[PDB]
Formats: sequence, C-alpha cells, structure tokens
Amino acid sequence: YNGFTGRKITSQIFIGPTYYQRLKHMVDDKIHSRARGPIQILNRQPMEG
Amino acid sequence: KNVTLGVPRLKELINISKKPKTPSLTVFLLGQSARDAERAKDILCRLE
Amino acid sequence: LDLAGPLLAFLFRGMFKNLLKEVRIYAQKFIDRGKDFNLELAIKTRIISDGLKYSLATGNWGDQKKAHQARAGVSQVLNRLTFASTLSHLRRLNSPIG
Amino acid sequence: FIQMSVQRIVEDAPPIDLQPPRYLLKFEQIYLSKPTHWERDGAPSPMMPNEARLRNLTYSAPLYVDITKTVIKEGEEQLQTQHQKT
Amino acid sequence: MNAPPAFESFLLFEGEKKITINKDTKVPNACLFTINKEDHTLGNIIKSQLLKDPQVLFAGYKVPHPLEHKIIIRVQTTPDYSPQEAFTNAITDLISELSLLEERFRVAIKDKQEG
Amino acid sequence: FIKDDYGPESRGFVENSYLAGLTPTEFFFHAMGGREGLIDTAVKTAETGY
Amino acid sequence: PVPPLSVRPAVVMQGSARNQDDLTHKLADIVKINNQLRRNEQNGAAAHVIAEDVKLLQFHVATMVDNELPGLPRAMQKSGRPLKSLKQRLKGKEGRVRGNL
DNA sequence: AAGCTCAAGTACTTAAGCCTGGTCATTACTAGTACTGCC
RNA sequence: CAUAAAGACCAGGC
DNA sequence: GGCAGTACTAGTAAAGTACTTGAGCTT
Repeated sequence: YNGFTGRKITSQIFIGPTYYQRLKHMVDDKIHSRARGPIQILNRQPMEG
Repeated sequence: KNVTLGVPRLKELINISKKPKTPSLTVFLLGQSARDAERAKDILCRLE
Repeated sequence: LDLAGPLLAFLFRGMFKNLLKEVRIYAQKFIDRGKDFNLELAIKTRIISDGLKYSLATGNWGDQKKAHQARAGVSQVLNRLTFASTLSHLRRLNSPIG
Repeated sequence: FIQMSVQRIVEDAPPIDLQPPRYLLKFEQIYLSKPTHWERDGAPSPMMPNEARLRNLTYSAPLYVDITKTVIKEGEEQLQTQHQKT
Repeated sequence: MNAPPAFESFLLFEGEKKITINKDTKVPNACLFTINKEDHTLGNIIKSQLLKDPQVLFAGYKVPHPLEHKIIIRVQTTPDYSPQEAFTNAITDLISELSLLEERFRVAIKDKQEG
Repeated sequence: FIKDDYGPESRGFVENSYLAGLTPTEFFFHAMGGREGLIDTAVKTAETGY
Repeated sequence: PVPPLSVRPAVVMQGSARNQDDLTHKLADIVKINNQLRRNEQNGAAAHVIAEDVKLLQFHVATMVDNELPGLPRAMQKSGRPLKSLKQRLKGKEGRVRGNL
C-alpha cells in the first residue's frame, strides 16, 4: 500500500530481509569547505588536505 | 584476419609510429581478375 | 612464497654479518696493542635490535643505507576495521612485479 | 624460523680468525627466553602484549649465544674461555 | 553537523504564518493555499474532501520537497463561489465527520465490553 | 578434465544460467572471464587520459 | 647565483631549531670547497690536489642543477635521501611548471 | 685517400584525475674534549 | 589572531 | 697532582623513441 495516500501500489513489490553492511565511508568526514584559510609556506598557495 | 583497434590503434595513428603492430594493404583488381576467382588467384600468387 | 621465516632469515644474515664486522673492527683495533681482549665490549646490540625493529617498523626491507636498492611493501600495519578484514590481511600474497 | 634457521645462521657463519698471538671466536649454541622488558632501573619483567601496546613497547625476546674464545700465545697452550648467555 | 533539530516539521518560529493565501492569475476564480509545517497527513484529507464539492473544479496539493515541511494546495471553483469558502466548508465537514466517528467508536467500545 | 579435451565443457562454455547458478568449474572459468574485464578497465584509463 | 631565502625557506621546528632546505646545505658545500680551493690557490699545494678539488667542486656545482645525471653518484644529503635539484623542482608533475602553475 | 651514406649500437625518456587516512624518521660514525680514577 | 615542517612509503576511495 | 683512558656530545658521509656512433662501400 502506498504510504502517503494509502492507495494500493499497482505492481507487487518484492520484499524480504537481506543482510546489509554499513561502510567506513561517511559524509561527515568527506565534507570540506574553503574560504581564505591557512596558506602553504613555500608556494604561498592554499594548504593541501 | 585481425586488426588492432581502439586505444592501441589510436596510439599508432597519433604517434605516427614507424612500425605498426598490424600493417595491412588492401588491393583491388581492374579486369576480369576482379570478378573471376582464377585470375584473382594469379594476382594472389604474384603479390605474395 | 616468502613468509616470516625466509624473510626474517634473509634480514638476519646481513645484520649478523655487520655484528661480526664490528666485532672485527673493534676487536683488531683493540688487539694491535696485544694487551688483551674483552668480548662484552665488542658486541653492539643496537645492530640486531634496532635493525630488526627498524626494517619491521618502516616496511622498507633491507639495509637502511641501501634502502634505495631495498625492496619495500613488506609488513604493513594490520587492519582492525573488521575481524574479516584482519583474517584477510593476515592471509595474503604480494607479487613483486611493479 | 626460530627453532631452525637462526641456529643455521649463527652456526654457518665462519669462525672469527684474528691475530704473534691468535684470537679465534666460535659460537656454540643459541637460546631464547620468554619476552621480557628491561626497565629504566634495569629490572626485568614479563610483558604481556597488552602493556606492550599501551606503553608503545616492542614485544621481543633477549637472544643469548654461548661464545668460546681461544687465544694462542705460542707457548703450546691456547687458552679458551667459554662464555654462557652472551 | 548539518542535521536539522528534530523539529522543522511542525513547530513554527517567529514570523512564519501557518496559512498564507495567494490568488492565481493564470485562471479566474482560482486560489492557492500554502500550509507551513504540515505534510500529507492533512493535505490528503483536505484534497479528498474538496473533490466531493460539485462547485470545486480543481483541488490538489503537493509538497515541493520532503526535507522542507510545507504544503501547496491549488483550488479552482465555479463562478460566484470563493475557493476560500470551499476550503472552510471542507474543514467544517471534516470535523463533522471525525466527531461522529469518535462517538460511534465509543459506542462500539462500550458494546464490545459486556454487551 | 582429461588431457586433450576440446569439448565445450572443458574449455569454458557455461551451460548454466545465473538464476539456476553455475557449477564450480564454470564458476572459476567465469571468474577468469571477469578478470580480463577488470584488468581492461584498470589499464585503459591511464592511456586514454594521457 | 644564490637564490633568496624565499626560494629556499628554512624549517621552523617548535621554535627550538631551524632546519634548512636542500639548497642551503648544497650551497654550504659549495662555499666550503670553494674556500678550500681559494686557500690552496694561495698556497699552491701540489697542483694535482687542485684538480681533485675542481673535480669535486664540479660534482657539487653540477649536482645542484641536476641530481638525476646517469653515470654519476647522486648526492645524498642525510638519512639516505637524495637531494632535490632545481631540475627536479621544475620538472615532473607537482613541479612548479605543471604542479604550481 | 676523401667522403658518402647506411647499418647497428647506445643512451634516455615518459607511465591518469581528484580525494581520504596512518606511520615514521629526520644518522650513524668519527673525533675531540672533559671528567674520573689510578699511580 | 598564530602555530602545528617538509618528505617518504603503505592502505583505501571514484 | 698529573696523566691516561673512557664516555659522551657535536660535526658529517615494458616499449618506444630519438640520438649517436662505427663501419662499410663507393668517386
């Protein structure tokens, strides 16, 4: 049954338990934002990493 | 017969390499040698 | 396949030969007087200890002054993410080809 | 590696020839003991690997080799002193 | 770190009106309602109730995006009948139904126990 | 397999389908068939970018 | 030429001591053997020793420019790490041209 | 004898793009100076 | 508002 | 009291290309 309107979903969806693994990769550690921060010593360019 | 294709052949073309991996020469026949396989066989013997 | 035994043997021979080498250097240099000779001052344990500990620590495999010629990639840090990842990292092969 | 190869590397090494008196050095046999730490005071203690991790120690064993030493003084008597647990 | 607190869903902070009303110039006699801090719970009700009224030509709702809590309901009625009146009448009818459903459900409860 | 077997099974023709599932030898031959794809994917990118 | 401190900045560790770039030490060598060659020109020495010092001076002066020369031993500052020559600075990927420009 | 080109021999070169973590060691030898012990 | 060096290798991601 | 020895602390060592080069053959 549809969640929002409660109407039946015409096609019959395939349901079953399957074993799922969370992965080490998570967006909180992959997010980065840069405005005029620290600067490299030799190149006078923004830092790496 | 096989021909190098894709990225390696593109390397042979862009590099203008001296010796390609698969050099090939196609040959066409003017006269009755074209339609008849006999004289064609004769040219086949004369080109090899 | 090179496991701990053959690898640590290949590593132990040359280091042991440096131990004997400095036993020869300090030995003879202390002998030229003809006074006497003392063993316990002729053996530097920093050779074996610091050498094994070093080449296990960094992973560069060989003499550290020869590290350019020395093969690298042996003895990575073990992966603790999952017990499966650890069992996998403990059972592995590494081809020397570049 | 321990139970075989190390004795082969210690044994298969050539005896030390030196020199007029002569000085020869030979390695009899090699002995390991359970991993032990020698502290700042020099007090040995058995290390469990947990305290080895927590303190950044290195989990390792002391290595001892008997060393027989022969001196040749030309007086027909070559005196050999054998040292245990070098 | 960017996760919104558990309520962006219903609680209104300073300045946000619950309902805002904008007339629609594409069609005569059509209006557009914007319901802040609601979701399909209410909108499906109201839409299904507005489709009974024979004077309502168009009734629809949408959430422009789920991560925002908002509802947009377009209503088009027949001439000389304001769509706001259709929406009010819809709500009043809905209450008139739900109260009756409560009472009959209570009668059913008291009957199922020693009845 | 027996030496000098050129038959369809020995040389890697896969009779089964993913629904029914592979036999073991067809599974290993299948892994060999995929390894070439992975290797091509990894190797081509550098030459193409260069 | 000796490039400015901006081209070869020092390395400030904790404020206790200042390390130095590959250049600074290389130029240090060049100044050492240059001074030795000056002195041995004033004395005159045995005159083949001059040739030796001009060959080693050749090694340092020509090495600072190119450390990757084949057939020659590649200068080793310390820690078994070869020097970074100006060519190595300006050449490969992450070199100034391709990397910083 | 000079010179000409043509063959092998030799040296030398570059090898994807961006990004994330960690570990590690910055050297080990030789010489000089200072301190302690013994005569 | 300044300091945490640089480099090296290894693991991984698309 | 002075001299010698030892220890510690501070300087200090895959393929593919072009290029070149040596030999081989001719006016």
